[PDB]
Amino acid sequence: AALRPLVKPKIVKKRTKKFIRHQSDRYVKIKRNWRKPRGIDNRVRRRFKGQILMPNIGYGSNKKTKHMLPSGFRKFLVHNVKELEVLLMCNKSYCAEIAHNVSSKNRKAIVERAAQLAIRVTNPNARL
Amino acid sequence: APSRNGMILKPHFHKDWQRRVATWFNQPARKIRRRKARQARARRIAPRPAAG
Amino acid sequence: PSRLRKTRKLRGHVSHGHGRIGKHRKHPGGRGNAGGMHHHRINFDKYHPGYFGKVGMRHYHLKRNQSFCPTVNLDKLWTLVSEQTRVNAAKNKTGAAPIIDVVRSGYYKVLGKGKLPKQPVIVKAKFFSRRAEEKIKGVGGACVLVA
Amino acid sequence: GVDIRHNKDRKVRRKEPKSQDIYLRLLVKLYRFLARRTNSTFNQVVLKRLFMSRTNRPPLSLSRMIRKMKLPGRENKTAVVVGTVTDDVRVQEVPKLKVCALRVTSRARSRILKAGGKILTFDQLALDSPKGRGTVLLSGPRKGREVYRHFGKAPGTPHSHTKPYVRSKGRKFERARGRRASRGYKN
Amino acid sequence: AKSKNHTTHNQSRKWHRNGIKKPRSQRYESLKGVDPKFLRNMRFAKKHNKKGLKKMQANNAKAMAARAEAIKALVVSRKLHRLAYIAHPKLGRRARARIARGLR
RNA sequence: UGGAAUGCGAGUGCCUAGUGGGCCACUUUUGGUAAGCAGAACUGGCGCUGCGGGAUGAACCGAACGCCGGGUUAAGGCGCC
RNA sequence: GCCGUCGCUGGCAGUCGGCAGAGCGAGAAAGAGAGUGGCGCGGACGCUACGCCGCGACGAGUAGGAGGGCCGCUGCGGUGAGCCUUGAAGCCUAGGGCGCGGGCCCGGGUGGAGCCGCCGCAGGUGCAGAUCUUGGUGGUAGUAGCAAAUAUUCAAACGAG
Ligand SMILES: [Mg+2]
Ligand SMILES: [Mg+2]
Ligand SMILES: [Mg+2]
Ligand SMILES: [Mg+2]
Ligand SMILES: [Mg+2]
Ligand SMILES: [Mg+2]
Ligand SMILES: [Mg+2]
Ligand SMILES: [Mg+2]
Ligand SMILES: [Mg+2]
Ligand SMILES: [Mg+2]
Ligand SMILES: [Mg+2]
Ligand SMILES: [Mg+2]
Ligand SMILES: [Mg+2]
Ligand SMILES: [Mg+2]
Ligand SMILES: [Mg+2]
Ligand SMILES: [Mg+2]
Ligand SMILES: [Mg+2]
Ligand SMILES: [Mg+2]
Ligand SMILES: [Mg+2]
Ligand SMILES: [Mg+2]
Ligand SMILES: [Mg+2]
Ligand SMILES: [Mg+2]
Ligand SMILES: [Mg+2]
Ligand SMILES: [Mg+2]
Ligand SMILES: [Mg+2]
Repeated sequence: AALRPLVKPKIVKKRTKKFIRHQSDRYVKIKRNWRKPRGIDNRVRRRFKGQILMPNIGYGSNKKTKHMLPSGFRKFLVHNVKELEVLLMCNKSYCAEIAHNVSSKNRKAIVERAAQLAIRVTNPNARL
Repeated sequence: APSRNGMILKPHFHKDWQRRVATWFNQPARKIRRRKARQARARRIAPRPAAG
Repeated sequence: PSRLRKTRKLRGHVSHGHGRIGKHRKHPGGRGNAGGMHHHRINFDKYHPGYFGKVGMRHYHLKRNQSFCPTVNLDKLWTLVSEQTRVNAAKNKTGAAPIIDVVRSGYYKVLGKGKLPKQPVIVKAKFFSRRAEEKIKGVGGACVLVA
Repeated sequence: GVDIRHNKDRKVRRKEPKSQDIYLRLLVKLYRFLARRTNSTFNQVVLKRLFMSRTNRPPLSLSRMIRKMKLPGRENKTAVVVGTVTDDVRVQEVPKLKVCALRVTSRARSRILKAGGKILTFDQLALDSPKGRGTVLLSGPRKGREVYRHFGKAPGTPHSHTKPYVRSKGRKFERARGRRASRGYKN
Repeated sequence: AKSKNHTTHNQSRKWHRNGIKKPRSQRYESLKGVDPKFLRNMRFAKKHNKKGLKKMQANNAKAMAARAEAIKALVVSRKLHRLAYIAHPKLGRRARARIARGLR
């Protein structure tokens, strides 16, 4: 019974696993954030078979469904009611996300206003 | 080492030049100090010409 | 600003852009202009011919004021005076020629590059070049020497 | 796999001015449309030069404009230079010109106007000459720069009249060995 | 220690990356290095070219007059051919009208 | 009648890093009994490069690499692994 | 099929609407030319032109060069009538997602007083290594060991022992 987007095409992801950094499973000091390996002998860098995979532009997402949420919208962070009224005329393609640091008192006004304007809110039930 | 065409330069930085760098951050203060002394001198010698 | 420079783009690249084989070492080849007559000879002879050796006489206690002699060509002579000086003399019937005093404009020698407008003029100067004197005379002018 | 080299795929050429000037870009918007929607190659050439850098847009002296606009058959045409029209004191008489330029020096404006001439701006040229008809496109000397004295064969090679890089000029500064037979050699 | 002494391996590969360009050819070559005695006279030949300027104009105009005077006296299958004629936008303009008029 | 075929847009100028230990294969080739030895020519490779085959392997054979679906192949294979 | 790059130095200012008339892809130069005589009041989107759109080819990479980062860190000028004790920073999280990625957003918890977005400016601005510095903690491990110089035993007292 939620607000629906103008269209809801099929979202295709060329990949869903994250790219884990080389050897980030072997040490705690190596975080999983990706880093382009650059060792001379690095077998990940040389693209040996069965090794960790490197990101490259080929994995890029379709321009038509890029950044699109599972609901079919695209999010836009808002901090108050005034910021919410920009989405008045793109309410069938962009939803509202209320910033984490907005007090519970101010959320009710935003969540109420968005209901009047038919703007979708991704986190309407938070800090209640 | 020289690289292709260029000028042959002989910078005079073979001494301890950093020990004797005269900065000029007191320049505005100097200008105020000299101006304050010109006005105080003109008052002292008035009505004689300030220039001298 | 350091945010627009290579150092920000060489982060995470071993060798910081100086190579893995040759590396960045302190002073390979010598400091400054060392090697001119030696392992750096080709550079000096290719781009700095004449660099080595001595030519000509020495002059102790040179005083560059004594040789002060700014020069002006004839193509710029009429700019030393006002515009209304040249037009008034161009259109006058008595034939009176204006005086152009180059020394007043800060020049000592008059040189002959260019051509003069067909107009008499009296030129004062410490020095003149031969072709300058002929060109000033060609338009009915006169050369006057000052000290 | 296809057997081809990729080192020349990307052509190096300006597609817009490096300059962030908003009036230059308004002219570029104007002449982007004209170059696209008219079959005039004059519009294309002007558009290209609005992108060109400062050293690719040399200033045109007043004397040189008069010389090129005095050639037979060029009467009552508009001189067009994508650059600055400087003044030339070495000129005595300025005729009546009609010029279009990006800039005209303060003293060159008075001389051109005092002679009855007209000074356009490139937005006025489009209204006057949408296709560039009746124009005389002019360029300043491109090799008129101190740098081109230093280019070519290295000064220490036979018959190389290149200008060297010397801190000072005089008898003691790169004139002994390699520049006279008396000291080693000459070439 | 000992090392390699000399080779030209990989050298014709480097030479051909930017091509072994032939020297540039201009329709006018420099007179550098030609016989000084012959160059001295060639300069003298050029220096006095203007002496015979009037004579050249007279001959050229005279030659032009004779040249102009002489001129002023002197002056696959038949079906597929036909179809190719009709299908021509200009030549077959009337022929296409004829078939259209008859068609009506 | 732009005067052979074929293919292809070219010319030109500045500034410029790294490199300046190489090594391997067919053919040719010097020294050495020979060497996975030392030294050359040509081309191609490895270095800088993964991928299918050679069980395994810097270089051999095939073939060069954006992320995918279907189809077909190369060199190699089709007792079982 | 999708992503990006390169190329076409490609197309779009024509949204020219009731002061209207819908075209300029089509084998083959140049005008949907101008004139002189013989009922309803209606018609999607677009165009941050640094934008949007189309078509074709292509995509290995050390050393090295370049571009673009709505990648990230700290401070300054502007701006957000910005956020914040109705809870800032920080920190934790088998929570929901976004992006090729650098990373980011939201939910929940803890915390207790500050903080961030955008346009610019600035830099002591990004760590896996350096027998790196300083601090902390492991396994080894309840392990090596508590073995030089002959030696202790009985009863009682104090005492929780
Ligand atoms: Mg390696
Ligand atoms: Mg160098
Ligand atoms: Mg690299
Ligand atoms: Mg190193
Ligand atoms: Mg470098
Ligand atoms: Mg080196
Ligand atoms: Mg070395
Ligand atoms: Mg150095
Ligand atoms: Mg490919
Ligand atoms: Mg490449
Ligand atoms: Mg290139
Ligand atoms: Mg060597
Ligand atoms: Mg060998
Ligand atoms: Mg190496
Ligand atoms: Mg290669
Ligand atoms: Mg290979
Ligand atoms: Mg085998
Ligand atoms: Mg397949
Ligand atoms: Mg690549
Ligand atoms: Mg965890
Ligand atoms: Mg407190
Ligand atoms: Mg700091
Ligand atoms: Mg560390
Ligand atoms: Mg024990
Ligand atoms: Mg003991």
